[PDB]
Amino acid sequence: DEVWVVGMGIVMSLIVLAIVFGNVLVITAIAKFERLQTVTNYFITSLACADLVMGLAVVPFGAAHILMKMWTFGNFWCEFWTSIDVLCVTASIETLCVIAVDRYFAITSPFKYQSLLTKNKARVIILMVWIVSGLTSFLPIQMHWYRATHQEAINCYAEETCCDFFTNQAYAIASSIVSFYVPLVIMVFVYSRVFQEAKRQLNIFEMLRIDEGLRLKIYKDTEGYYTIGIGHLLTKSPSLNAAKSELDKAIGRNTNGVITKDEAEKLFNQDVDAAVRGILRNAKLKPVYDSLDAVRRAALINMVFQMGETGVAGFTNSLRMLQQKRWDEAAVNLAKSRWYNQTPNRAKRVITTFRTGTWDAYKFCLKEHKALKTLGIIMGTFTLCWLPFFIVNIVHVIQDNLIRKEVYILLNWIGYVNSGFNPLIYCRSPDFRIAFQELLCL
Ligand SMILES: CC(C)CCC[C@@H](C)[C@H]1CC[C@H]2[C@@H]3CC=C4C[C@@H](O)CC[C@]4(C)[C@H]3CC[C@]12C
Ligand SMILES: CC(C)CCC[C@@H](C)[C@H]1CC[C@H]2[C@@H]3CC=C4C[C@@H](O)CC[C@]4(C)[C@H]3CC[C@]12C
Ligand SMILES: CC(C)CCC[C@@H](C)[C@H]1CC[C@H]2[C@@H]3CC=C4C[C@@H](O)CC[C@]4(C)[C@H]3CC[C@]12C
Ligand SMILES: OC[C@H]1O[C@H](O[C@H]2[C@H](O)[C@@H](O)[C@H](O)O[C@@H]2CO)[C@H](O)[C@@H](O)[C@@H]1O
Ligand SMILES: CC(C)NC[C@H](O)COc1cccc2[nH]c3ccccc3c12
Ligand SMILES: *C(=O)CCCCCCCCCCCCCCC
Repeated sequence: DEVWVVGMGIVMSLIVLAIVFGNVLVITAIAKFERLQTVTNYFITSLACADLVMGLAVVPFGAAHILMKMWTFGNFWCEFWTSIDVLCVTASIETLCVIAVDRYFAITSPFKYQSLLTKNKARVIILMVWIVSGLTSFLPIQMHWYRATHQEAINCYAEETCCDFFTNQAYAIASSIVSFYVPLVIMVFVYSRVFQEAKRQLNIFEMLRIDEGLRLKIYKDTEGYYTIGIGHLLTKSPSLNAAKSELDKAIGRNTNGVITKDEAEKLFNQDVDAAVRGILRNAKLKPVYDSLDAVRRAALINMVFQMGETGVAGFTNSLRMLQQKRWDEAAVNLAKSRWYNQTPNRAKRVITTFRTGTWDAYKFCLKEHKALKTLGIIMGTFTLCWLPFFIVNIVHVIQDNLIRKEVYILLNWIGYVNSGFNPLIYCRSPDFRIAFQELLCL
């Protein structure tokens, strides 16, 4: 009973520690490593700063309030502490909203995956975000627009040991809509179209990129022959210069064995043309290919890339079942191949593609798409932590006191605790994980 408040104190103290530690680690990693200095990571800094202020200025005094069962920091700090609280929550959802919009234009840009913003313009945005949040949060609280007019609230306002957030319904509705719901709805809508667009960008180039790997330097394939890009054979000759000679010939310049990713895509597309042509000539492969849809045509091409035409024509039973759109039966047979035994992961995705006729097997495989997922998790996690609390806001406007006071406080703390989640989610990123490892004397 009094023992538990020490124990509750310990837990809340660990929460405060976790928020401050992780977010300082995030802020440090971005500031210290030049690799992590992207426009996206500038917003992550704004997001991490808001969470940090929560862990320092907001959460500790909220904890003391609950443990001590009263406000011991006076009326001025109460209004100020309340203003900071609201600001940080407003700033976070606005920043998240900016990231989603930024990511949208980056992915729909001809110059792909980089922002339409210079590093300075991005900073201006961040500053503007904090200012708008400040205007939205600090102004109404210090102007006393939020206050309710009934007596009980007036007692609490006047009382120096009472810090309760009593509000008039006009504020409760308008504030929670402008601060939270509006940037929420935008963020959810916009980023959902970010996902669609990323899913759109999956094609045979990405498929072979994932299944085979893209090499910018001249390398030797398993057979010892010189190759480059996505399994593009340059020459069977043992001389390197000839492979370079062949490469320069195909590319159209002096490469010295190194090409760009886009040049590799030219070569790959160049190869695909030959791969399709050979398939249409092959008597055993043409009927299957004619019958197949575009997606499954890519899966077959993927196999011809790996095995050659002769190898693929070996699956006589699987080919006939594919031709008859008996996908599952074709999958059972393809699983029993030498091909599945040697490279099971690649075979699994190709076979799965044959089953569904979709790209749902080459999904969040690209490093860039995994990054989009991490940002998705950040947004989702925030939504789920704060939405219940913010629903109750509106619920009590309709009909007040519908929900117990301890429940409302608890939901707020689920919202508070969110500030500690983001640094942990960033460990999904390989770059952040490596940045963290260096920073922790590991
Ligand atoms: C309102 C009081 C209590 C807290 C002040 C809010 C602070 C944390 C806000 C105010 C202006 C913000 C910044 C505005 C400009 C940028 C530049 C960018 O490269 C990193 C983030 C950064 C630096 C912002 C995050 C942190 C920031 C400094
Ligand atoms: C206002 C009280 C309650 C909290 C203290 C605010 C501190 C933690 C905030 C306010 C201004 C912030 C900074 C503003 C400028 C940037 C530059 C950026 O490249 C790294 C983070 C950094 C250095 C911020 C980190 C922390 C920071 C110093
Ligand atoms: C009031 C309470 C929350 C203050 C607690 C401050 C703690 C969280 C601060 C104070 C000193 C900080 C550390 C100082 C030493 C380093 C090494 C650096 O390369 C990365 C950050 C790191 C690991 C800091 C992490 C957190 C840290 C331990
Ligand atoms: O057989 C047609 C394609 O073969 C090469 O690419 C293969 C390579 O032979 C093989 O060692 C490896 O396992 O797979 C790659 C592709 O996944 C050619 O040089 C391509 O241009 C041909 O289309
Ligand atoms: C202990 C209390 C003070 N903490 C409130 C939440 O942490 C933050 O709640 C909000 C954040 C941003 C805008 C907001 N408008 C509101 C209207 C009513 C209640 C909370 C909020 C609110
Ligand atoms: C490598 O980066 C890991 C070793 C870093 C050790 C730094 C020691 C920090 C001591 C923290 C004590 C501060 C407590 C502050 C409480 C208010």
